[PDB]
Amino acid sequence: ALFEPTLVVQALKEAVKKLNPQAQWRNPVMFIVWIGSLLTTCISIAMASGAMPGNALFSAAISGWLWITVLFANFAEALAEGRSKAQANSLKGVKKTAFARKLREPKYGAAADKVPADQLRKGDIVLVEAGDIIPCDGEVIEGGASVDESAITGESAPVIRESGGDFASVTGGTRILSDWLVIECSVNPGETFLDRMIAMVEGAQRRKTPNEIALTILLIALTIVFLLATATLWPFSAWGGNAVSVTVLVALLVCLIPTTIGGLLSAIGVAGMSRMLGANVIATSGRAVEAAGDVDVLLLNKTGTITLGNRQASEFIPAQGVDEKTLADAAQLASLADETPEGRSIVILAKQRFNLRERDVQSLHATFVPFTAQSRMSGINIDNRMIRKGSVDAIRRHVEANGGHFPTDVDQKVDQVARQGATPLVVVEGSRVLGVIALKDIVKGGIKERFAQLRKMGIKTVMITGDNRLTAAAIAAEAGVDDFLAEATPEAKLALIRQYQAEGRLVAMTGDGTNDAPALAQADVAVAMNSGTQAAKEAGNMVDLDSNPTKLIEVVHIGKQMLMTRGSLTTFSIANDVAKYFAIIPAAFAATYPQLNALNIMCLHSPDSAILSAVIFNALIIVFLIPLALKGVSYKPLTASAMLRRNLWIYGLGGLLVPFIGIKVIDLLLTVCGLV
Amino acid sequence: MSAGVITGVLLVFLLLGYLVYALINAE
Amino acid sequence: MSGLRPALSTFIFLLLITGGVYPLLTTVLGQWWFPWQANGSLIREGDTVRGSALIGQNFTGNGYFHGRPSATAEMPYNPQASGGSNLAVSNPELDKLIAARVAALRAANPDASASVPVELVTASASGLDNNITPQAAAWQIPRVAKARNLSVEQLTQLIAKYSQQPLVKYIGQPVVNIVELNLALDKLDE
Amino acid sequence: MAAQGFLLIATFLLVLMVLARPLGSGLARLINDIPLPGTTGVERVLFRALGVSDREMNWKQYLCAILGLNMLGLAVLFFMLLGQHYLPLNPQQLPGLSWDLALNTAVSFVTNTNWQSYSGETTLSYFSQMAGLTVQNFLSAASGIAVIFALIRAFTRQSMSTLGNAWVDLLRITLWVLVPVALLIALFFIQQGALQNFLPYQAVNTVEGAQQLLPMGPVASQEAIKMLGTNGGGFFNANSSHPFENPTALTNFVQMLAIFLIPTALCFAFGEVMGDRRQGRMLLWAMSVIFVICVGVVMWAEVQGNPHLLALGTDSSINMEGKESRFGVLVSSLFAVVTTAASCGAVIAMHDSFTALGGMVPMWLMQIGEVVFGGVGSGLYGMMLFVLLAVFIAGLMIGRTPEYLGKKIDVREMKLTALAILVTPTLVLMGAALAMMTDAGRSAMLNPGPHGFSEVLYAVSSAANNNGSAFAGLSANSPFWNCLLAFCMFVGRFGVIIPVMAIAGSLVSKKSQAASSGTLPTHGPLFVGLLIGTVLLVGALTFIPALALGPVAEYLS
Ligand SMILES: CCCCCCCCCCCCCCCCCC(=O)OC[C@H](COP(=O)([O-])OCC(O)COP(=O)([O-])OC[C@@H](COC(=O)CCCCCCCCCCCCCCCCC)OC(=O)CCCCCCCCCCCCCCCCC)OC(=O)CCCCCCCCCCCCCCCCC
Ligand SMILES: CCCCCCCCCCCCCCCCCC(=O)OC[C@H](COP(=O)([O-])OCC(O)COP(=O)([O-])OC[C@@H](COC(=O)CCCCCCCCCCCCCCCCC)OC(=O)CCCCCCCCCCCCCCCCC)OC(=O)CCCCCCCCCCCCCCCCC
Ligand SMILES: [K+]
Ligand SMILES: [K+]
Ligand SMILES: [K+]
Ligand SMILES: [K+]
Ligand SMILES: [K+]
Ligand SMILES: [K+]
Ligand SMILES: [K+]
Repeated sequence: ALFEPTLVVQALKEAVKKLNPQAQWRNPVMFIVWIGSLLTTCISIAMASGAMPGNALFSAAISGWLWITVLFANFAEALAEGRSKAQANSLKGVKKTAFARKLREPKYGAAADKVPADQLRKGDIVLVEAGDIIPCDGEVIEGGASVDESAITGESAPVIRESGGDFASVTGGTRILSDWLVIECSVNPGETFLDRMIAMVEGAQRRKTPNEIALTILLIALTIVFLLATATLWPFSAWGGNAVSVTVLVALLVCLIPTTIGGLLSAIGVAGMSRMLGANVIATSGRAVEAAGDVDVLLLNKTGTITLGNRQASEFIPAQGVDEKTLADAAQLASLADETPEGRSIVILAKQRFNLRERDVQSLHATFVPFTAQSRMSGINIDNRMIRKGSVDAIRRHVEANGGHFPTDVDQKVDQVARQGATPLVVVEGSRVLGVIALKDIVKGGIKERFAQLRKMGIKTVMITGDNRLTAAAIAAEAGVDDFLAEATPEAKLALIRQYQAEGRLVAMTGDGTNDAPALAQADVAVAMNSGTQAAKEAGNMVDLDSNPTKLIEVVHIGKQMLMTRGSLTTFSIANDVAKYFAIIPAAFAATYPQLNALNIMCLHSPDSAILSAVIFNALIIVFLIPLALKGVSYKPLTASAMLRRNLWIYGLGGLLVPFIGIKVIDLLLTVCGLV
Repeated sequence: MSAGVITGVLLVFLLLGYLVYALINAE
Repeated sequence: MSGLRPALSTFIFLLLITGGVYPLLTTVLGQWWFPWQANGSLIREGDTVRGSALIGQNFTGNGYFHGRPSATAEMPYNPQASGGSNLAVSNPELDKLIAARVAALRAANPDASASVPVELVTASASGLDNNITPQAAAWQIPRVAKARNLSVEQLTQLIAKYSQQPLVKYIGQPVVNIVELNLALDKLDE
Repeated sequence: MAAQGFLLIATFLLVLMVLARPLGSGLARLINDIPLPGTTGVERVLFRALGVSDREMNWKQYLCAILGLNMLGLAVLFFMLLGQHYLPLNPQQLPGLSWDLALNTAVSFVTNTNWQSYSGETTLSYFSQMAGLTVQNFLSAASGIAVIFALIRAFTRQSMSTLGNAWVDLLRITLWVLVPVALLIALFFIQQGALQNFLPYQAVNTVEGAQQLLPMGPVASQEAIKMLGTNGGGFFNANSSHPFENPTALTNFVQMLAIFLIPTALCFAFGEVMGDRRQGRMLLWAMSVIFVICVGVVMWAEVQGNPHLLALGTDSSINMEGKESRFGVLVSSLFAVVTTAASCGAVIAMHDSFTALGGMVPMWLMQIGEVVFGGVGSGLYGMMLFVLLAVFIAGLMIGRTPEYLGKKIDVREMKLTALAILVTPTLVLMGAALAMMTDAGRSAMLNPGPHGFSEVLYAVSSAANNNGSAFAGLSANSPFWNCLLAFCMFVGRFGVIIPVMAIAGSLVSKKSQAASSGTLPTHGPLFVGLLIGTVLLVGALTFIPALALGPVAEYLS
C-alpha cells in the first residue's frame, strides 16, 4: 500500500468518470456541487452562444473547476474502495482451486479422484498431499503436519496444523509441503468470513454507520444554511444596483459547502476499514468497526494461556560454540507448538535468518505439547532428549530436576540480556543446554506503557484467563492490567459482561473456544480467534488473522483514528469558510458596492480572479487531503482533553490559516503566469 | 419577477426540498 | 390531547390572575403608596396643569431653557406620537436637519460658544425629554441672562438646584429638568 | 469614557449574578418537582380545584399542552383586539384594530416576541393592554420556562418516559416566580415615577401656551413583566425610553437586571439540578464572554459615533441621536446589547439611528440565535442545541462517542437539533428575500441604501428570532408586513419548541453513564472557548454576506 500505484491510479482515472446523477444522488453534499456544475455549464454555453450577456470564459473556467472538484471527490472515494478491493483479493487465497480430491472414509487410502470444486458442502472430507491448495476451511483430523500459512497472514513462516489439538482449524488456501493430513470441511464455501468480506467489498453495499449518518446530517444542515445564504444574495444585491451574476453565486456556494469532508467521508470509512484489514483483522460491519473504537472496558481472553506481550524482535545469540543454524532449528522445533506471538516471531526470525522453514515433522512422529501458563515452559518430544524451552526460573527447575546446572557463560549471557532489557528465553535439548535467546522489546517498553496510555484514555483493561489465580497475578504484573480474573466459568464471564454493560459501558471481547460463543454473541465487540473454533468465529463479528489477543488495542486505535479523522476534516472544512468569505465577499460585490474593498484582507488582483482562486483552492484541497484521509490523523495517545487541544490547535488553526495562504499563492501563480 | 427569477426560485426551492428530504431520511 | 377541561380551567385562572387582580393590586398599592407618581407626576398650579415633571414640553421662547429636538408627528412635543426620528448616520436628511439646527442655535446664541452641544442638535430617542446635561444648560445661560435680566451665578445656582444626578455617575448622566426649571424661572420673574 | 463603561459592565454582571444565584436555587426546586417553602398546602387545593392531578405525562402530551394553551391565548387575544371597542376601559373610544394588525400583534404577543407595528398610546385601550397584552406577556414567558423545565428534566431523569405536568409547571412559574417578582418591580417603577392608573388622558396647557395630551394607563404593571419575561411589549410607541415608562437610571438598572434575571437563574438552576455546578458555570462563562465583547464593541462604536457631527459645528462627535439624556451613550449601548442578545424587545435608544458598526453587533447577536443570555428559557434551549453540536464535534475530536451529561446523543437527536438550528436562519433569509422583492415590502423603507436593507433584515430577524426589537424607521403596518412577520414569529417559535421537546422525549428514554476519565470534561476554559467558537462560527458563516451587504457596506461607505 504505497497509496499511489500506477495500475490502481490509471484504473481510478478510468472509473472516476462514472459521475452520473444516479450515483451522486446518495450524497447530497456533492449532489449540490454536481447541480451547480451543470447549471454553470449551461450558463457558460448560453454565454458562448450569445443568449445572455457575459464573457463566457470565466464561467467556463468556473464550470471546469467545479467538475474537477466533483471528479476529485469521486477520485478519493473510488481510490479508497479500489485499495480495499485490492487488499481483499490480495488476501484471497482460493486462486486456482482446480484440484480438490475427495475421500471416501476418514482413513489413509481411499478414492482420491481429483475434481475441481465439485460443490463442496459442510461436513465433507478432502485431501492435500505436498503442494495441494486447501479447498475450504475445516479442522484437521489425523496426521497433521507443517503448513505455510501465508495467504491469510502475510508471513511465509511454517505453522504446524496439529491433528487433534489446538492447531486444528485450517483457514483458506495455503501451501503444504508435507503430506498425509486429512481435514473435514465443516463449512460450505460462501458463508466463511473471507467470502463474506469479499462479498462486502465487491459492490456498493457499504451502508454507513449511525455516527456517519449523523455527520452527514450536520453536513446537510450546513449545506442548507449555505445554500440559503448564497441564494438570497440575488435580491439583496439586486436591489442595491446590478444583480450579482449567478455563476459567482454558485462558485461562492461550492466554496461554502463542506466539500472536503463531504467528498472524503466515504474515503475515510473505507480507508479505515482497509487499514484494519491490513492489521490482520477482518470485520463484517462498519458499525462494529466504530464500536471497536467506541469501547470503554476491554476484555483480553483466551481459553488457554494468555501471556500478554509481543516481544517480536530477537537476537538468537548463544555465545557457546554450537552453531546458530542448529540453534535456530532447535528454537523452531520447540516453538512450533507455540501459538503466542513471541514464539511465532521466534520462528519468523529463525526462518528469515536461516532457511529452515519446513522440517518434516512426521519423520520422527513427534508428540506436541502446547504452551502452559502455569509452567511457562514447553516444547516437543521427538526422542529421549525431549527438547524444550521456557523462562529462566522454569528452565532452572527443569534442569535441576533432570540433574544439570547453568554454565557460567549462559549465566553471563542471561545477565547481559536482562541488563539490555528483554525476557531471557533459552532452548534446552532435554539433557544439555544450548544457548539463551533474546526477545528484544517492541518500541519503547511495549505492552506496559501501551496499557498505561489506554488507561490514560480512560479505557478499562480487565484481564481474563483460565489458569490458576497465583500465576495470573504474575502475568498481570508482567502485562500492566489493573485487575485480573482467573479460571472464570462462562456463566461468570457472561455475568461480568452484563454487569459492565449494565452501567452503559461498551465491551470488547476476544474468544477462541466454543464455550465463548454465548458471550461473544451478546458482546458489543467480538473478535474471534483462528486458533479457536469455527463456531466461535461465526458467533463473533470480527476475526483476528494473526491469532494474537493483544491486537484489540490496535483495533481500538484504528476505530478511534477513523472518528478523529472525521471530526478533524469536518472542522477543517467548516473553518475554511472564513477565508472563503475573505476571498469572495469583497470581490463578488465589485460593481454593486465599490466600497466593499476594505474587507479584502489579502491584496488580490481582480474580482474575476479572487473567486477563481478560491474555487481552485477548494478543488485542490481534496487532493491535498487524500493522503490524510487514507492514513488517518497522527494518533497521539493522551488524555481526552489533551487530544481535543491538539486536534483543535492543528485543524482549527489550519482551517483559519491554510486557506489564506493557499488562495494567496494560487492568485500569485495566476498573476505571474498570466491566465488572468 | 421575470422567467429567470421564477426558474431560479423554483430551482432553489427544489434543492432546498431535496436537502430537507435527505436530512429527514438519512439513507 | 384528550385533556381539555384542565387546559381551559388553568387558562381562565391564569388570565384572571395575570390580568385583572394583578393590575388591580398594583394599581391600589401604587395609588395608596405613591400618589403624584402613580397618577402622572403632574405639575399643578390650581385647577390646572402645566404638564408632568417627566414628559417635557416644546420650548422656543428666548428667555426659556431650550431642550433637545424631538421630531415627533404633527407637533414638536406630541405625547400621542412618541419615538424620535429614526434617521441613520448615513442619511443626508439627518445631516441637513443637524446643519439647520446648528445654524439656528448659532444665530440665536451670539454670545455663547460656537461649539454647539450634541444634546441640543440631536433628536432624543423619545420625543418627550425634558433632560439636558448641565454643560448644555450652562451653554444657554448667556441668552437667558440677556433675555431675563438675570445673573450668571444666579442661573447656575438655579440649574444646580434643579439638576438631578444618579446614585453612581456611571449608570446614567446628570440631567436638568427643563419644565420645572422654566416654571421656577417664571415664578422668579413674577 | 473607557473606565465608566468597564465599571458599568462590572457592576451590572456582579449584581446580576448576586441576584440570580438565589433565583436559580429557587428554580431548581421547581425543576425537581419540589414545592416552594410555604406554597405547599394551598398548591394541592388549587390543583384539585383546577382539575389537574399531577399527571406525569410524556413529551407529546407536554408539547400538546403548551401548544394548546398558546393557541387558546392567540384566539382570545385576536378576538379581544378585533372586538376592542365593545370592551370596557376605553376612555378615548378607540376603534377596533384591523385584521392584519390584530393578527400581527396577537401572534407577536403569544409567541414571546412583542413586535409592535403601531403606537400603543393611541392604538390600544386600557383593558386591551391590561388583559390581552400583560396576560400574554406572562403566559408566553411561562411557556418558555415550562419548555426549558421539560428539557432540564429530560437531561436529569434516568430511563423514564414522563416529563412532568405542564399545567402544574405553568401555574408554579407564573404564581411563584413571575408575579411575586413583577409586583415588587412594578411597585419600584411606580415609586420612581412610572404610570399605574386608569384616568382618562390629561389635557395639558403648557408654559408657552400650546396644548398637549398626556396619555395615562397601567404602564408600570405591564412594564414589570415586560422586563421580567424578556418581553419588550411597551405601553407606548417609545418602547422603553418613555419617561412614563423608564423614568430613572435606577429604573433602567432594575430593567437590565430583570431582563438577564431569569436566563441567568435558569443557567444556575441547570447547573444545580445535575448536582454539578460546573455545567452552569460553563454556560454562564460562554454567554458572558460574548456578551462583554459585544457590549465593549458597541460602546466603542457609539462613542466613535457620527463623523459629521464634529465637522458640522457641534461640540463632540459622540452619537447621541436617537438616545435619551438620563441614560448616557454607554448606558444606551449596554441596554441595546442586553435587550437584543436577551430576545427582549425593549429599546431605550432607537437602534435605527445607531452607527452602522454599532448596530451590526446587536443584529449579529439577533441572527446567531438568541443564545447569549437569550430569551426566557427559550435562550437556554436555543443554547443547548449549540451545546449538542459542540459535544458532537468534540466527541469526534477525542474519538469517543458523542455524549453530553452522561447521555448518548444519537442520530434522531442530530436530526432534531439540526432542524431546530436550521429553522430560524432559514426564516430570516427567506423572509428578507421575500421582503426585498415585493414593492409592498420595499416601500416601508425610511433610510436609503445599505441601512435600509439593514432595516428590512433587522425586522425579519426580529420576527423570526422572537426578539421584538425593531429598526423603527420601517413602516411595518402594511398588511403584507403584518402577515409576513406574524408567520415568521409563529413558525420561528413553534419550529424551535417542537424539536426541543422531541429531543427531550428522546433524552428521557436513556440513562446517564458514570463520568469516567474517558469522558471529556464539558466544563473548563477549553470547552467554554470551543462552545463560543462553535456558536460564533455557526452564526457568522450564515450571515456574513447579509451583514456585508447591509451594515458593513454602510460602515465602509
Ligand atoms: C476588560 C476585560 C478584562 C477581563 C476582566 C476580568 C473579569 C473576569 C471575571 C470576574 C469574576 C468572575 C469569576 C472569577 C473566578 C473564576 C471561577 C469561575 O468559574 O467563576 C465562578 C465564581 C467563583 O465561584 P466558585 O469559587 O466556583 O464557588 C463554587 C460554589 O460552590 C458555587 O457558587 P457560585 O459559583 O455560584 O458562586 C460562588 C460565590 C457566592 O455566590 C455569590 O456571592 C453570588 C454569585 C457570585 C457573584 C460574583 C459575580 C462575579 C461575576 C461577574 C463579575 C463582574 C465581571 C465583569 C467584568 C468583565 C469585563 C467587563 O462566591 C464566589 O466565589 C464569587 C466570587 C467571584 C468573583 C468576585 C467578584 C468579582 C468582582 C468584579 C470583577 C471585575 C473585573 C476586575 C478585573 C480587572 C481587570 C481589568 O462565581 C461566580 O462568579 C458565579 C457565576 C458563575 C460563573 C459566571 C462568571 C462570568 C464571568 C463574567 C465576565 C466574563 C467575561 C470576562 C472576559 C472578558 C471578555 C474576553
Ligand atoms: C481556532 C482553533 C485554534 C485552537 C487554539 C486553542 C486550542 C486549545 C487551547 C489551549 C491553549 C492553551 C493556552 C494556555 C493555557 C492557560 C490558560 C488556562 O488555564 O486555560 C486552560 C485551557 C485548557 O483547558 P483544559 O486543558 O481543559 O484544562 C482545564 C483546567 O480548568 C485548566 O485550569 P488550570 O489547571 O490550567 O489552572 C486553573 C485556573 C488558573 O489558570 C491558570 O493557571 C492560567 C491563568 C488563566 C486563567 C484561565 C481562564 C482563561 C483561559 C482562557 C483565556 C482566553 C483564551 C482565548 C484565546 C484563544 C486561543 C488560545 O484556570 C481555570 O480553569 C480557572 C477559570 C475557571 C473556569 C471557567 C471558564 C473560563 C473561561 C474563560 C474564557 C475561555 C475562552 C474565551 C473565548 C475563546 C474563544 C476562542 O486553555 C485555554 O486557554 C482554553 C481557551 C482557548 C480556547 C479553546 C478553544 C479554541 C477554539 C475555538 C473553537 C473553534 C473551532 C471551530 C468550532 C467547531 C465547528 C463549528
Ligand atoms: K448547524
Ligand atoms: K470549504
Ligand atoms: K421578546
Ligand atoms: K418593540
Ligand atoms: K436558533
Ligand atoms: K425561539
Ligand atoms: K445558525
